[PDB]
Amino acid sequence: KRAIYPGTFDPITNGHIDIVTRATQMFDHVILAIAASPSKKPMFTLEERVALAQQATAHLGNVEVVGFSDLMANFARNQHATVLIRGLRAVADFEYEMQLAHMNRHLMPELESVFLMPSKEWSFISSSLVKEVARHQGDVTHFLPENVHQALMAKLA
Amino acid sequence: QKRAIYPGTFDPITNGHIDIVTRATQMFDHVILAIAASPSKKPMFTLEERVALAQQATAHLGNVEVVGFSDLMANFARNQHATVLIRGLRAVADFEYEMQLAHMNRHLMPELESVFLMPSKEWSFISSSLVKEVARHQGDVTHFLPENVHQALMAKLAV
Amino acid sequence: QKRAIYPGTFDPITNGHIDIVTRATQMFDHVILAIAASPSKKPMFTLEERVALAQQATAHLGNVEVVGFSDLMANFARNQHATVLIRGLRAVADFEYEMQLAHMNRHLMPELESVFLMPSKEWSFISSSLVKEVARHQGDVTHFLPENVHQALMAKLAV
Amino acid sequence: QKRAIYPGTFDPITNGHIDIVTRATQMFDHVILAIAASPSKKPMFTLEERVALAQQATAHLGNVEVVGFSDLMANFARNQHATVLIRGLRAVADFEYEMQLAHMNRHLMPELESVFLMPSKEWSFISSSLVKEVARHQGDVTHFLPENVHQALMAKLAV
Amino acid sequence: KRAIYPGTFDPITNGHIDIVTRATQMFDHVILAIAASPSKKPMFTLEERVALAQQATAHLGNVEVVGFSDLMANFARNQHATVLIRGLRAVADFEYEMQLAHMNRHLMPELESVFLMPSKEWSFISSSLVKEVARHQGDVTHFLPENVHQALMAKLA
Amino acid sequence: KRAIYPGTFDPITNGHIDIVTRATQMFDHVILAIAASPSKKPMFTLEERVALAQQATAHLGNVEVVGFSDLMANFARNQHATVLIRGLRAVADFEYEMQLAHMNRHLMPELESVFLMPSKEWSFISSSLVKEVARHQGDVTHFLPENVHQALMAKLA
Ligand SMILES: C=Cc1cncn1[C@@H]1c2ccccc2C(=O)OC1(C)C
Ligand SMILES: C=Cc1cncn1[C@@H]1c2ccccc2C(=O)OC1(C)C
Ligand SMILES: C=Cc1cncn1[C@@H]1c2ccccc2C(=O)OC1(C)C
Ligand SMILES: [K+]
Ligand SMILES: [K+]
Ligand SMILES: [K+]
Repeated sequence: KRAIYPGTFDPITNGHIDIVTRATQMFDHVILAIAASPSKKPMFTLEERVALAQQATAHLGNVEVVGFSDLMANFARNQHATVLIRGLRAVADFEYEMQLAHMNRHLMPELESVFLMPSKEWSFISSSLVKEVARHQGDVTHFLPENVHQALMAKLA
Repeated sequence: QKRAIYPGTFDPITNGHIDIVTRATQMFDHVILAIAASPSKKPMFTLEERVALAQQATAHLGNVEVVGFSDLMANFARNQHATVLIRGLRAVADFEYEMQLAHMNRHLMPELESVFLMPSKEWSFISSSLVKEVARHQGDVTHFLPENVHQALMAKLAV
Repeated sequence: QKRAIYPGTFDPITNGHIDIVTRATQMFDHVILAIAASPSKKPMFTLEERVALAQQATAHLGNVEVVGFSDLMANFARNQHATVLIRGLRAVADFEYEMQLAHMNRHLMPELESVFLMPSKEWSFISSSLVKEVARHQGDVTHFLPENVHQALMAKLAV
Repeated sequence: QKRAIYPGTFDPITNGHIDIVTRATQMFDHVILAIAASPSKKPMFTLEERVALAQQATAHLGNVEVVGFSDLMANFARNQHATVLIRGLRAVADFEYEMQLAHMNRHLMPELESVFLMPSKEWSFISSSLVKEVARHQGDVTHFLPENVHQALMAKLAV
Repeated sequence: KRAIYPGTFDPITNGHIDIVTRATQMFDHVILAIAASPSKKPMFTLEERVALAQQATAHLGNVEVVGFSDLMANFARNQHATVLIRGLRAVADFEYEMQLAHMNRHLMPELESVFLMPSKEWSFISSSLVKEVARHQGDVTHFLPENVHQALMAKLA
Repeated sequence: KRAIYPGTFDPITNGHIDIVTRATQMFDHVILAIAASPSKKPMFTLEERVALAQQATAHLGNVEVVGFSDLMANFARNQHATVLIRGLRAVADFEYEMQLAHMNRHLMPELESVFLMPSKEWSFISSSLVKEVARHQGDVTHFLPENVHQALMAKLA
């Protein structure tokens, strides 16, 4: 049983770590798939984001971090995944996640989207929010893996 | 080896509910469709009727076990050695209640993980409540129900 | 030639409801304000009282016909040769229920099209429920009701 | 000099409610925790029980006065010379009802300003309703309640 | 009775066709009005979008496709329309549609906004979503008129 | 008792005037704090926005208009404020305001976020909406202070 947790992870946060850890307690192999998402003008390069996530997830034995620029449905097929994992935060993410999952269902009917709910600790953060706080030299230590907080400060210097 | 519970009132089970258990059977080894007595909700069908309707409507699914329960849902999942809790996600108003509910279940049973599945567009606007409402007012609900459930619902409304 | 039905409980009719039918009379040739008995809701006013209050409060509108009905709303719209179904949109929680409702009505009567009108900012936060709640607790609701309806509501609460 | 009222059913008071009054005591000179009888809601605890539980659970707060009231909330705030109306904001479904409610209170008492405080993440998914539901079904609710309230809730459910 | 269905239509989708078809069963003349919307950086030019929509709607006798860069209220007056049609998809579109309709009511009180609900088939697609799927060479045949799908592939080649 | 009403105010609207006026009836001193927000590409410069807001609020004795580019929590501390005021319009603003307030609570626990509700009159406008209407030469007289409407037309000429 193979599941994919896709996202921009720009950068990966403790909310993302929360979700991927719950996915490893539930599925045999989880692929943390980092979308290139160049339309989003990500702060970190795909190679940067893959490196940050690999280091931030190394203590989790059954997580494989991979970058990709493909269509999600094609990449899920090529990875032999039948489960797509997405974290559910708020009502505005939810409605977009539904359009997404229905689109992914259209493109790959046997690829099933499942939504996990993060801990309350991370229920109000996002990559975007942490980055804006860090641009104003605010403390984001609590929201990020050490390697990621270390790298985020270096990139904003 | 992964044991998943899909709990609910199933008053009666609908094609949306069938959609959800069928997707859950494709992900987990054993799925327990747990029918809560929910005496608080004053159900149209008895718990045995709901179990019977749910059993025959899921009978073609090899790894579904239809079971009733009157315990607190977390207390039942613990006793069933279930680690996955299945919930179907319809609209945003379901979402907000599901979130409170899942945080409560996590407090009560941290090792029980709540999982949200998404129904087909076909069933994304029906509920047991609405279907019953339409049938109480002589509206056609055949499209939303298993055949065995449509006959029990028709038979129940004649009297 | 276009026949539109605006159904609801109207328990009692409010200035928000008047806002909606008045905008509907500017778009369609004949508007049927259909008062559902909604015995399920245990209404404060009787169906004849609601019809009477609604008739006089809409009497200045030439193409409004106030009618009661106890059928399923789609069954009534079919028999009235109505092809437009008017619903007033208040807030997002109305929206989610209106969407399920309209998909149900489309299943039951495809040729009946559901249309959503938007009330004035003035009435975008009132409902029959809230107005009644405030008046049961001796609050001023004069601003939200037609004069004839405010007197029936005052008279109904004295006893 | 600023007098603030925090009204509600408090059936029973929870740690979310304590969170809100405690933040309100840090902003306003005197906070009135107003316990509405809400006979409409068929409360689990009597009004005197709710006042007593709320008094001891807030007793460490110097500028909190726990008071019961059966008037319309605006009528009570007027008589208490309160100009700030405290409401706790949980999720989006609370928001939509709070907005209608606050516009109503502004109509009834323009000089009473509604203020929305945000609870801790800890209590952002609990309510009196859900806690009671879990405890009626033999679930652990110790984490969500003041100690004095957990004993009254345990004692109330034994019989 | 004259109604306007305005939008960016970048490009027009089967959801848009759904809504405009329902409007023609309800009103005598419907003007599918394509807003230039240069703030949105549309993928297709206004002339491209007007051509695509004209061809995609030709089988509907009482639809007139027009482009415009005016203020909506002025354009509705100049077209002798008293009805503004908008399709309602999700909760996040809804709140914006309300600010819009109230603004349009302020500018032209007799111009009434009416909201139609698309079929479940199109309740989870958008121009944006289809375009992103097509950028990754995903099948969007089901969501578009043939001429529009044909043109969307050519523009992404 | 010192409260801060922060925002982009690009430009300040009658909804903003509504909220700040309610804050002055409730707190002793209100600081209308204008965030530089260069990520938003504001139409008016920070100096322009501060000038517009000062003039638009001059009749309110206990409002001090200030611009800032700092972290909100640091600026609130430096102004000796313990109250952060935000206006609540719709469900989509609400969820973002929660992530914000929880972030600000993390950074400054004693800085309490409080939400005021504007009048129905301004419950459907935004700086963004007014600006788009003014770009199409639409009447925005009703939504803005005179000095701000006067300046908005000049900037769009
Ligand atoms: C980012 C996560 C994701 C999950 N599902 C799809 N996505 C993306 C997406 C968005 C919208 C349309 C298509 C796609 C797509 O096919 O791939 C993407 C990975 C780029
Ligand atoms: C795109 C559809 C639409 C429907 N109603 C208005 N719009 C647009 C708009 C958005 C926001 C403010 C003003 C306007 C406006 O006046 O015209 C636009 C056509 C550009
Ligand atoms: C604009 C109002 C505001 C209120 N609270 C914070 N903000 C902004 C913000 C957004 C997101 C992350 C950090 C911040 C921040 O620290 O300062 C900003 C002023 C730039
Ligand atoms: K998340
Ligand atoms: K649409
Ligand atoms: K505002």
